[PDB]
Amino acid sequence: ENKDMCPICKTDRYLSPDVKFLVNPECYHRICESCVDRIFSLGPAQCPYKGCDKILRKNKFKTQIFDDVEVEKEVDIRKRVFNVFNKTIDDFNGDLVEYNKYLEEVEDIIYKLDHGIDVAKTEEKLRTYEELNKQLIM
Amino acid sequence: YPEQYNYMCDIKKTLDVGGNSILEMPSGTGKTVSLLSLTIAYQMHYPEHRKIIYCSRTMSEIEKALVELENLMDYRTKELGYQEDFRGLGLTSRKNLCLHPEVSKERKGTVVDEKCRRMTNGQAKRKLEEVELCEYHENLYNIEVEDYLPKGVFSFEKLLKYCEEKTLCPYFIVRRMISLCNIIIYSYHYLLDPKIAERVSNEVSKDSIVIFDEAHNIDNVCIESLSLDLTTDALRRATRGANALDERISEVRKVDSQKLQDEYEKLVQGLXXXXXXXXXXXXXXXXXXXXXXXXXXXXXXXXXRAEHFVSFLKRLIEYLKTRMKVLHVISETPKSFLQHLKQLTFIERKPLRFCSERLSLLVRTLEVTEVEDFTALKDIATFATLISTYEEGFLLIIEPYEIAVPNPIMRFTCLDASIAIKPVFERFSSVIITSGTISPLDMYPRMLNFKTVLQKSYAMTLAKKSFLPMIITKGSDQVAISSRFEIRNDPSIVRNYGSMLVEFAKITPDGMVVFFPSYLYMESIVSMWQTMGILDEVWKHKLILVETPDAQETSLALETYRKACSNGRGAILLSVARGKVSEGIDFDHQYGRTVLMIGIPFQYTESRILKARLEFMRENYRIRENDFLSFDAMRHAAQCLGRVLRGKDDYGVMVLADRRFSRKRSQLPKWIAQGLSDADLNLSTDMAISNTKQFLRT
Ligand code: SF4
Ligand SMILES: [Zn+2]
Ligand SMILES: [Zn+2]
Repeated sequence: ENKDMCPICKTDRYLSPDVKFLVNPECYHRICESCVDRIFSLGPAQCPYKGCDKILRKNKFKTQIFDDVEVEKEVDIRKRVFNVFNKTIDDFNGDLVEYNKYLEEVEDIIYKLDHGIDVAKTEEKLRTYEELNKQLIM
Repeated sequence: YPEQYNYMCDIKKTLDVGGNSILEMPSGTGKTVSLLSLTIAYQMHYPEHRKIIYCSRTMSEIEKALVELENLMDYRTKELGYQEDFRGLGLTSRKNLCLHPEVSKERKGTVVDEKCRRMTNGQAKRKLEEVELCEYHENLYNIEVEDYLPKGVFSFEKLLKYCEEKTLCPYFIVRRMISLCNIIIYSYHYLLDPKIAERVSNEVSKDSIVIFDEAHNIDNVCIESLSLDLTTDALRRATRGANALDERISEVRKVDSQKLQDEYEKLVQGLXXXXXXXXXXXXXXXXXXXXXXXXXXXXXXXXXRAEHFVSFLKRLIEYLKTRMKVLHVISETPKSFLQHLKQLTFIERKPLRFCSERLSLLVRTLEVTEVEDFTALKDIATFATLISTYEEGFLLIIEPYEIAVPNPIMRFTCLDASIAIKPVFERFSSVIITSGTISPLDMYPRMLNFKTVLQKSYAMTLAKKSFLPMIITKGSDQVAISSRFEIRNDPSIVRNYGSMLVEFAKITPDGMVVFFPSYLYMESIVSMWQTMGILDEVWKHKLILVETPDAQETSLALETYRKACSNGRGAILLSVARGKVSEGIDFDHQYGRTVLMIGIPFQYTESRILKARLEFMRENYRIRENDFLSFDAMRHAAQCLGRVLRGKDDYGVMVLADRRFSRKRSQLPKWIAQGLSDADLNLSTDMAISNTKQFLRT
């Protein structure tokens, strides 16, 4: 928004907004350049975005064209899990039923991750990610 | 008459041999020929073989075809005294063929079909687990209603009054009577409609004769079948629609999730084919013409439910907002746009099958549907179906930024029109194509490729009753050049032209109709004209078609024209050839005896659409920079020439400015080129010769 993009620099529109506003994937919070640079420059600490406590790491930033945090997280996790599963049980022979069932399972996993449920099934999905990565290494 | 009899023989031989014919009929004397030729051609074979599929461009031609068809019924019932199985079914507008919106709604909008779906859903819901039925229902599918038409003609107005008396609804009568294979009189926007042509194509059951009446705007109708402008507000309606879909997801996931799982199993087991094969009398959504699409085995989002469809739909509309927020000038290739979309997020080329199914699923799970959100979802759904399929000739274009606020627009450019018309040449044969505003008739074998025969008009007699002069010298020959630019130049010269219109209108005060290439000249001469004696002496009042035309305003202007000409007053009708209402009702002195044309017709250039279709037709037929400034203008001028011709018993005069008219043909090619001041005295003599030769030639 034009009124919130940094807890210290929330209204820089009349100060010539020439600085970008980075967002850490472990916070999903907007921080302007001159602030975040000092943040990870003085040490990996948390940002004070409305009392945020999640630690902001050095570098590992991203540019955002803004498609809501829900869809951005669903496409990041969607691409990551899509790379973990790779082309396993997909285009191996040409079947349509088992392929659509496996895609239904993957989309149900992404659904359980974007909903969180009760922080119990998502951990099993993480173990599934470690198992799929172990299968891709072999 | 022998002249029309020749066209009767041509229609006969083309119906008995050819599969399609390009017949050029004279304006004003060729409407009643095919109507009887088709019926007699059906009687000579055996009474019920092929049926009349008459297609017009307006509703006035539909009403004229209905009353002339009634003249055929009376004509065949007054000469033999034997009653036969009558035909004639009037398929008109939904708002004009319904009775309930005139009792409680009091509206004539395009949402009457939604209320009709509310009543139909009320009937289905009172026949299943339980609004009222409607006004009268449950008796519209019986044999008596199926026989009220073959025993007596009840089409349109007679059907409206007959339903108002017999307490019936005409919508289900017409819909149930499309399968009866009567004489259907519908427009071109129904034969090629990505929502209506499917059901009509499934009810007529093919095997008939199609009649393309006034087939000169076929390319315009095929163009109007696509091109939807995305103007930043559809993004907000798509956002609120996605939020409404999320709320509906919370509602169906809150308490009642069994029906969504059962219908989901119906999708996994029987797919879209079973979903559309089980539902009866349910509201449908848009589709890129399934008979032309030919895509079966529609999988429901790789076997997924609704939350994934609204998630990928939110990602899709957000990607659309991302593609609509760019610099200014940018053109898209529909394949490169789909590849870029795949680079942003994988969704494959199957969102078409994912829209046609999920929309029906949501419909099957919705009982209180919001109209704007569902409409926006249908728009995004159509955009998905047309970025997933149909790519040859299709060209996605982004409107440039010109202020940059009023700007984020995205329009899709349609494909080759031959593709859209194609199915009628497999469904049918002996399709007669008649038009009175086609000259030359070679741009239809060229553009739109199809094998056919060419028959030109062979009727031309009594040239003294059809005064056809043209004006070249306007006294200074300076307004004919300044009246050809897109933006007018030298306002004083335009004021002089308007003064020439005042002198010409004063010379011939007997009903004047003026056609303009655009409304810019009208709005420039109507602001401050320095003269008004024509309105104060001979015309009493002037008739101006608004640049934003209104139905009631145009109707009051036409009725005002008929009453003004029926009181011995007359009025100038400042209209645009490119505007609405092309007219076609004449055969009387109430219409303009003299018609004035401001130069030649012009199409708006400097547009991305004209350049896209320009290069497309350049690659197709290589008719670059030559036919788009003479063929379209020739049709637009012929629309004004057709109003002057109204039978040999009547006369008229049409003044065409600009010498460039000599570069194009015209109906009845008998034209003399002279000045306008001389044309004043020439018309002054014609207004007496036309009145003297009548009783002499009779
Ligand atoms: S049944 Fe007839 S009158 Fe009733 S809503 Fe439908 S079209 Fe209108
Ligand atoms: Zn800051
Ligand atoms: Zn944070």
